[PDB]
Amino acid sequence: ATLKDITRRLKSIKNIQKITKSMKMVAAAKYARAERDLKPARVYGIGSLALYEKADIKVPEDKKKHLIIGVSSDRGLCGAIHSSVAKQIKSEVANLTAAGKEVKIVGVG
Amino acid sequence: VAYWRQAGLSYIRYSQICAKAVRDALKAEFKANAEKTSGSNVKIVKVK
Amino acid sequence: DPNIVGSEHYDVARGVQKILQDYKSLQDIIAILGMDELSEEDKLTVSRARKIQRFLSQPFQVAEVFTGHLGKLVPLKETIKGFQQILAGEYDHLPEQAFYMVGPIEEAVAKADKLAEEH
Amino acid sequence: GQMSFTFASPTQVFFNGANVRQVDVPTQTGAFGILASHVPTLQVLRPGLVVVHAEDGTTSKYFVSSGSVTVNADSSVQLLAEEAVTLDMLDPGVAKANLEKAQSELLGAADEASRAEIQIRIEANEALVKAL
Amino acid sequence: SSDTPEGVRSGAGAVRDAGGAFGKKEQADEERYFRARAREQLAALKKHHENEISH
Amino acid sequence: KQVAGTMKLELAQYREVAAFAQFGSDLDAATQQLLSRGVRLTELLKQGQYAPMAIEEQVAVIYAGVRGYLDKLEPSKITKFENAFLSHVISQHQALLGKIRADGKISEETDAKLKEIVTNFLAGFEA
Repeated sequence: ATLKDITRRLKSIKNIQKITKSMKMVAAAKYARAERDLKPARVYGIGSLALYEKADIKVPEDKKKHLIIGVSSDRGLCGAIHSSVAKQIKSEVANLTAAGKEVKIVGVG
Repeated sequence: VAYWRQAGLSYIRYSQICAKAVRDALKAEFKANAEKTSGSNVKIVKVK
Repeated sequence: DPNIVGSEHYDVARGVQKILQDYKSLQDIIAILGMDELSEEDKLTVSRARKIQRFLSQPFQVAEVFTGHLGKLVPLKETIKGFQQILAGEYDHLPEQAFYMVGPIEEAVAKADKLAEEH
Repeated sequence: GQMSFTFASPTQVFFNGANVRQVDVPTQTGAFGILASHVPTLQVLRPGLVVVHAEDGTTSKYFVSSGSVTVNADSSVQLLAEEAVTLDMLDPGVAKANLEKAQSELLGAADEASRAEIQIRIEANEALVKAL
Repeated sequence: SSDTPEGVRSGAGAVRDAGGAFGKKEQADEERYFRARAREQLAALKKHHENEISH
Repeated sequence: KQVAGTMKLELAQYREVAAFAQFGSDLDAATQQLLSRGVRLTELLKQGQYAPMAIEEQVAVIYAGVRGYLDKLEPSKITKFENAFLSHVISQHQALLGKIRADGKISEETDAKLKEIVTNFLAGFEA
């Protein structure tokens, strides 16, 4: 804890304070567009859900094969988005592969 | 059943072409809306 | 000074120093965003700047007992010509390990062929 | 009567959730009018127009690239569309030369998959030239 | 204490000047990128050299 | 005093948005403007060693940047345009670089005459 060591450490976190405050202003605009586009495509997934209300279809007893699909981005620094999906996926293939069905997953991203 | 059947093609292959065949027929004022779709973003890498 | 060393020596050495100070403003972004978040222009900067940084290194003759390499002695007319081309883009298609510890720029393509033959 | 005419696209939502009278559906096995207690059928679409009929003076004109119907058990038809394009943004001059182009390339197909595909291309290009 | 010339400020490229655990997280991140472009480029060399002779 | 009161203010607004410029294209058109105008005025203020300028000549160069007659150009073409704008106005307009060195203040009869020099040079430059 000398005078040089305190300065170079303090100078570093003054850089990291700028970069993350710019990076919030970049991602404040990307969310502000990606809030706009979703409400048109909200009524697109209205139609495919409305198919299953009037005709109530279920997976009856057992299948020979199966799929699991999980979406994400390729980018990090988002908190708990990617591990809120992978840990959901391992919570079902353990629940499956005991009723005998074969599972094969595909991960987009 | 039609001629695309018994030939090796499907409906998603049918939908990619008659989208582009419409989207290339536009005037040269709304060309960027054909670039609004731009399906050539996702890539494919195989395990083997 | 553009009146003693000439106005070609001067325009080169004020673009080597300008691309190395452009590097350090990107190194604070890489430490948070990572390398595969940058745009395609800023990726071109880091690759040339690491090519220039490795090309500034040179094996001295008195490092023939320390490193085991062989020594160089580059003339001035080749020094200006070699650095002029890395800034232009005429060696954008090589690996960085060619440029480490060579002399003239013609030895830095005779290494990128030996690396590709022994692959 | 009591029919929520849903119709949209991924870009911009068209006539949505509104009580509209009669819809034209361009479909392989022809076009069929939707008349107020129409029998539920999940058929997908071919290229063509949708001329949709309302009480607001006169009908509108659109153009669906490749759509799908899901008319349900009650009086609720939902129409979808990848490209529900408007007609007036189309250029006739480049559009004609495509039709003679692909028929000139019919016998350059040494396989059997693409030979159906050029038959798809002229059918999509014949779909617009009767329309325009 | 930054809105004054008397109050101290920072330079450009000081994160890797300290030597912490962000200066290491960045010195290694650059080698995990520019080692794998070094064999996309390396593989293409045999073909590129041939191509020069061709044209 | 007349031109630097618009210049010192606008090179001060560039300093607050000077962090956004490194990784930015998804910003507002106003913030993308301050990154534009502020980097032309920085290119004007470059100056070679042992070349002092007369005062009313600097009022010519700074009048081009801060008024709007440099936004449609490329930033490595700013430090060429200034040198080509000066040699045209020394020789072919020497009578108007002594009407500021005597009067002192830019009247409107000179504020309307430099508009017909910069725009009638910005056309026949890019060649």
